[PDB]
Parts: sequence; structure tokens; C-alpha cells
Amino acid sequence: QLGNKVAARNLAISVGVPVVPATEPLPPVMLKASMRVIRVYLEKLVERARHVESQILGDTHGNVVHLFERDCSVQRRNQKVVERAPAPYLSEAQRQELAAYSLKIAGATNYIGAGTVEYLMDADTGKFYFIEVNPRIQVEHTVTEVVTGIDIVKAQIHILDGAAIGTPQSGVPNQEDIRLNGHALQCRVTTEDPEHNFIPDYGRITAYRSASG
Amino acid sequence: RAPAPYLSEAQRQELAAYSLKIAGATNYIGAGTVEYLMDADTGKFYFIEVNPRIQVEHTVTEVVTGIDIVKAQIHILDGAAIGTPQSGVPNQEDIRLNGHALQCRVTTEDPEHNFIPDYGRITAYRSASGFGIRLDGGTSYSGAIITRYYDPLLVKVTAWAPNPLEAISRMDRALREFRIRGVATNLTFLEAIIGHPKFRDNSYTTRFIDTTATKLLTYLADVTVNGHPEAKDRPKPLEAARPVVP
Repeated sequence: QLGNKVAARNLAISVGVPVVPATEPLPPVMLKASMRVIRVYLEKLVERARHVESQILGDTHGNVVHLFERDCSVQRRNQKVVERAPAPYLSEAQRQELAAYSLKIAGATNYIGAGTVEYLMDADTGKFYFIEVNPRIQVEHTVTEVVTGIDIVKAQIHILDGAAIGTPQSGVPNQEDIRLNGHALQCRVTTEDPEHNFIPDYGRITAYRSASG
Repeated sequence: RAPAPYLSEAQRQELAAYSLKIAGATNYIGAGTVEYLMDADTGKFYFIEVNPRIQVEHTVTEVVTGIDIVKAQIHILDGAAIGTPQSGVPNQEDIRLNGHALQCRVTTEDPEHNFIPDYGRITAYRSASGFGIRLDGGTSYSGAIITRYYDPLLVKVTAWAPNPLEAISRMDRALREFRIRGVATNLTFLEAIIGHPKFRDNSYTTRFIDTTATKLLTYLADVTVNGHPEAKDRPKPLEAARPVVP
């Protein structure tokens, strides 16, 4: 139900979440495989969009609560390159607007463990329109744990170990016990060399010294 | 650790006024510490020493309160007042607590050789990070030289947690994960401090401590060089199908 995005999009229309205005998987666009552009299926291609998303966790007792959104606007060739959390372009008022849509879909699937609901904000209008669901842990998961205090990878462990959200054995607080502290980003360091059209470099690393603190 | 786990909320707001009293009685500028001895029988406090500097242990109060202790010190003598957006410190009415942490100072004090340092070339240096591990090091790396004239502090591992006990296992995981070689380490003295039941539940005092493969490469080379006496002077196998288990 969360891989085939010819079969997840109407689920969003059901509980109240918008999706970007379109039509069914072939009888002003972009072409997605259940990518390129048009001038799988076809989705009203947003001109200037902002890729924002709710991270969710879910136990076996059937419960859901958001870990707040993430920004992933910055993309090379359509992929995540910079991954933020919270979403700094959001005022607080659009955030719980976003995090209400997402609370409900997460229910509409009886979901177990880590998984993201994903979206697309139109710069032009500042509104939201739902895209897909990533049904697992992501690369950008770490910008949430730190800024939300809750250990996500451990939590899918206790969450599948058999324990109720907001009980000492799940490693997951209750709703208002989940407080966003400051803002977090994540950049991936890669053997891609900007002076060799980003080709990645292989080899032996004769001395490494990272920065922490 | 930060905050003080064997404390309550009332014990939390008594040592906060003596801090205001001693810093008021001295026109205090910058960050400084106010230490107090506590009778594990009665629970009182006793003004020992204020240290008019930042500490070897500051980093554990930074990871819970969310405030850069060092950035304050800079704005403070710049001319910024406590509480503004340019002071880095929020007014007392804003500062609050946010989980549990603990730092262990990694040094070249060899647990298993009379706590005398090791010297010279480290030939490996792997640090552990991952969720909730602050690191303040940068003095150590592969091939570096540690001489003996100073503090032999390698890194400062600081682990934070949602709770005080998930703090220790996080700390004990880092402490273990580490790869250091060329010079001796107290990691096996540190992993013996944090798993001992007296640290786990807060039943320690100030006298907790004071009172509690080559061989293979060798053989290979040895035979590579001289040969095995049971074979070296006889028929060799063809130049050969390694046997394969069905």
C-alpha cells in the first residue's frame, strides 16, 4: 500500500491530506514510475516546490505520533543532498497543520516502526500537496533524534520488541513530551570531487582527522 | 554527570543562591564554578572552592541545558548582558534541563601498569560518535607523537541520554567501540568504572575508586622464511585445487 503510488494517493484524500491535482495512471506535468518531465503515472508538476515531510513511529498496539517534519528541498538531479529538521520556512502554524495531515495517514495504515510521510510545498502559494511514503528508516533520520531527544533506531527495536508509545520500555515519549530543541541539518561527505564533475574518488586514506565538539 | 542524579528539586535550588551570593560578593565576570561537599548522611552543602575559570568537566552541562558555555564568556567581556539574543545565555528564567549526560577523560594512563602513561607513536586512532556522543579531542590521530611533558588527554568522550542509565550504556558502547594502538589506554579502567553497580544507582562517594594473531603472523613469516622441517626437504604439491567442502 506504500510502494505502489498508484495506491497510496487516494488514502491521503480520504483522511483529509491534500495531494497535487492529477488523474489516474494513464487512460503541465512530471512522469513518476509507480523520473522526467511532460510538456508510471503523471503528476501536476509544481513549478517552485519545497520537499517537506513528517517522520512517524508506530507500535503493535496501533498508536501513532509525529517526530516532526524535515526539509529536503536541496537536491542534485532530484535527490536529497541537504536534509533539515525542523522546517525553517514554516511558521509554527503551518507545522501543526502539516503534522495533523500526517498523524492521520499514519493511522490509515496500522504502521509499525520507522517510516516517513512525504510532501511538496508550492512556493507560489505556500500550500501543501502529498507525494509518497518511505516505509523504513532514511538517511536523514539523524536530524530528528538529536533535535527531538528520542533515539529512532533503538525505538524501532523496542517498538518491535512490543512496547507502548510513552511507556519507559519503548524509548518513545508521549505527544507533548516530544519537544523540538533547535535546528539541525545534514550533509553527506563523499569522495565526489567538485573539480571532476563530482566523480567519486577511490583510494587509500593516508591520514584522517574529523571535526567534532 | 549532569544534572546531579542523586539530587532532588529542592537540593537543586539551594546551591543556586550561594552561586548568586558568591558571584555577587566578587563582581564576577565570565563563567566560573562553585563546588560544594555533601554529607551522604545529612545532605547539606559546604563551600569548598570557586574556580574562576571554565572547567575540565564543563561539557556535561552544555549537553543538557543547550547553551554554549564558551560563547557566553566571549559576549560577556565583549560587553553583552546576560539574557539578550547576543549574550548566548538566556536569563535565569529561561535556562532549563533536558536529559542526562556523562564525560570520561581518555588518557594514556594504562590501567594494567601502575597508572603510568605510555609515550611515542600511535599507529591507529578510531573514535566513536553516533547518536548522543559529543567529542572534544583533536590532540590525537594516526602517527601523531605523544611526548611526556603535559596532560596526556587523548579525547574527551561525552555521552548524553534520554535518561541517566541509557547514558552509561551509550558511554560504555563508545568507550568500547574505540580503536587506539601504539600507546596504552585507560578505556579498560573506564569500562570497569561505568558498569560497577555503585555508579549505576548513585551509591558512590569520593572514595569509590581509591577503595575498590601476531603470534599467527609470526609463525607464518617463520615458516615463510625457513620452511617446515617436516616438509621443507620432500615432494611439493602441484603448483592446486584448494579442497572445497560440498
